[PDB]
Amino acid sequence: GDTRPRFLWQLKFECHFFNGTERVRLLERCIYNQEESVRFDSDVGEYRAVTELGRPDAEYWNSQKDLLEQRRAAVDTYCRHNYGVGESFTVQRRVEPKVTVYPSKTQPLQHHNLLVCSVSGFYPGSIEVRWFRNGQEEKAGVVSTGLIQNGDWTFQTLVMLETVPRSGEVYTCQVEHPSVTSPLTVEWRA
Amino acid sequence: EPEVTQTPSHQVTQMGQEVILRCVPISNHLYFYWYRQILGQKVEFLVSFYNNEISEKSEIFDDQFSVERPDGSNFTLKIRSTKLEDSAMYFCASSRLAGGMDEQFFGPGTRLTVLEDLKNVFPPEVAVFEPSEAEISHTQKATLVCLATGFYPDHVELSWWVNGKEVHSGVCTDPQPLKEQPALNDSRYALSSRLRVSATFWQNPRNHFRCQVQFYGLSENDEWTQDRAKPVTQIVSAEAWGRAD
Amino acid sequence: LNVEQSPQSLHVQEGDSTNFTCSFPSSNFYALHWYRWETAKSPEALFVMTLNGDEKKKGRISATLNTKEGYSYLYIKGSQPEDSATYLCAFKAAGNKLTFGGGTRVLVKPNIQNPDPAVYQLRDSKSSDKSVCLFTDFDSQTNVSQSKDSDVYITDKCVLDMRSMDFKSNSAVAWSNKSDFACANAFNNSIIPEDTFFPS
Amino acid sequence: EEHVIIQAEFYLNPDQSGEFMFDFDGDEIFHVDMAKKETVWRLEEFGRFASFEAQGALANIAVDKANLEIMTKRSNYTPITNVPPEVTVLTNSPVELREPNVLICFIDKFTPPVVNVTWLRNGKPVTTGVSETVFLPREDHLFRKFHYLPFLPSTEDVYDCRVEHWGLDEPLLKHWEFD
Amino acid sequence: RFYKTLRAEQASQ
Ligand SMILES: *[C@@H]1O[C@H](CO)[C@@H](O)[C@H](O)[C@H]1NC(C)=O
Repeated sequence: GDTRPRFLWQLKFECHFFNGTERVRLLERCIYNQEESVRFDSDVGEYRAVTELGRPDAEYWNSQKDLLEQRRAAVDTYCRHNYGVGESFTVQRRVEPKVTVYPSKTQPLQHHNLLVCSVSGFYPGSIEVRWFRNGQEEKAGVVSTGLIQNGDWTFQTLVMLETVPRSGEVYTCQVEHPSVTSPLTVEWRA
Repeated sequence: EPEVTQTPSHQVTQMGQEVILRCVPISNHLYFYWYRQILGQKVEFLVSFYNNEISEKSEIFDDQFSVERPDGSNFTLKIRSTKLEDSAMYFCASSRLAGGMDEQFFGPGTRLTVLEDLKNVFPPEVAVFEPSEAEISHTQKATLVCLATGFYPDHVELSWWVNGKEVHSGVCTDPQPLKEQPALNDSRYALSSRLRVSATFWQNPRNHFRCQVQFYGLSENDEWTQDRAKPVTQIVSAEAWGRAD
Repeated sequence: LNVEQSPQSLHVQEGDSTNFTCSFPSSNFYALHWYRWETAKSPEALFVMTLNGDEKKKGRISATLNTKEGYSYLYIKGSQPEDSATYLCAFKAAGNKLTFGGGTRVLVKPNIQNPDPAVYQLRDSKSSDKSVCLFTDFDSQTNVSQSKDSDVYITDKCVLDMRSMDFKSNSAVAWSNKSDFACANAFNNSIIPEDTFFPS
Repeated sequence: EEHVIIQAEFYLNPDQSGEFMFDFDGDEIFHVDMAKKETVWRLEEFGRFASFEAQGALANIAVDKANLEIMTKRSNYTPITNVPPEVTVLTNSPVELREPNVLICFIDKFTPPVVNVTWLRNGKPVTTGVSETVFLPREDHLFRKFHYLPFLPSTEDVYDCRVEHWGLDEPLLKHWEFD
Repeated sequence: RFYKTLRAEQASQ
């Protein structure tokens, strides 16, 4: 491909929020070729060198009292501000999930079968998926693909249950998410 | 103590000509600026400059102006073709940090005056007026009055010199000069200044008093076809010795 | 994009407190600058305000900030004549460009202790026939008005500080091309005090 | 209860490529188009509820460009060690015939942030409906990227996602077909 | 309401 050597500079400003704007921590990070050289931590109060390369920068930036006092106040002027700007559409974002229950392969009764519960297009990522046989919860034989971030402010997950279905059985998938007041239920009859 | 310097103090140019405004921003500064203030108008932004590139510019800029960073000292603003409206105080500024969170250090300014024809330019006529004898007896003080008359445009820097050295104590000059013909638009100006000293100081005949007036006019390259003397950038003075009586 | 300051000009007596407003955008605030611009000198930064509600002090000059309402108040406690300058405020957004206000031109009227008003005649250093009239030592309350005639020239009152002997004087100069002009009828156009001394 | 907002920036040489973006818990809030000098909101809804001055980003990129030159010289021209991506192809929702869906290509755990991504319907490159995210940040300072392809599922049609990166000798090709 | 940029500073030379 392109044999030419590359030189990368990455800058990151992390705004860590604990119970809203109650506790805020700013993390100014300088990264050269994937290696973090120097950082500013609001908890520390001044620039500190991570690696040897960042040592002249931590020294110079700590000498500038303006920039230093500017950065200490940034937890309020920048972090706390930007939180309030987004809060209504970012923190308070609620998108209801589309729940669907289907068997992996059409299998006859009394034979081994895997049931799939698909929870898709929801925000935030915090979701509770529970399987029920006939009113009572089935904790054993459950397999989850994990939480998948779609990149378009939506999430998706697939939760499976190992079953040996019988005549009377009516399996149901229970989904708990902040978008809904009462848990979402989609049932599958054997 | 470091300062943003600008040369010259005042400048005269004929309409349509190209003007290069020179500035020496503080050596270690990362951001350089150009601002301008038209008489009875706000100080308006023109251009900001960082790492050999324009950061921010005005809508008016690019069509009418350009900037160059030649040496590691000078920074210049260029006016393509001067308009009558381009007559303003030109400020060169610079800030230390690249984050812009710091103050901007302003230059002294360059008063640019754009005229249709340079034929209206006139140097001042300086005259020193000796203190009154009535003042010497009554107040026990002596006021010397300087007078710079018949000058156009308002490109005058008055200064008082006592015993060959510049003085500031007991010195006051008019902030704005008066028009000699208030009806005319291109009217010549008149400016007055005062210098108050002790009666015994003026009474000492050894003491020398001179009023210096620096005028900013034409240069030797500018074409002059009129009968009268060329109104070039010159120093016109008037002096008076101490009078014992 | 738009910054306003009121008034454009302000006159205040020596020792009296003075305040002036600065109105700037209520959104996208980064910094608010205050500059002291003296005649013939370069505008010098007084304050660079970045935190809302944070008060700053630089001698007798105090500054407050309200980013939410879009206003800033500058206060000069017991104003001195040296404070006579144009005070400009500038709004800085995300960039580095400053959006300036109109600026409040502050003129500090001096306290004239023991005023001795008088009109004196000055002779030119080179000519005897050429002269000048000087209205001086009048208190700050007296104002000097312009001449009615186009041949007579009268300058506005100018404050001179004799730094040495600690003395402040108000003065006005008058001259005319037409010889039918004298000291007694020079400053008659203005409200001259009753104690004004005239020689011979 | 615990949220993180990240202002992630980068500048890369000799490519002369720079990107500025805001990240709320892994999702891009917005980014700045360097060429157009405009703010680009991830979801059009954001532009109705918030604003951003693009100059703040342009000023930061200028500094990043200068800082990169300083660090390049300081490291005695030490180049970046190439880290190859981990490509994964999935769908927006469960696949269902003749029902409009979206194919998602997730390029993850890579550096430098330079990638050539091609969606391939039946071996031929496709451009209709295709959308993409900018280079998203990672805690390990690597990059995340998403490529989208709106489509209608068919048994006849087959999709692929060719991904070129200097970290890998031969381009990663992740296949997708109905079953 | 505007999102704010935490302004980057130049490294030591
Ligand atoms: C992307 O494609 C171009 C053109 O074929 C090539 O020059 C470049 O090296 C490729 N980049 C990567 C990351 O493979």
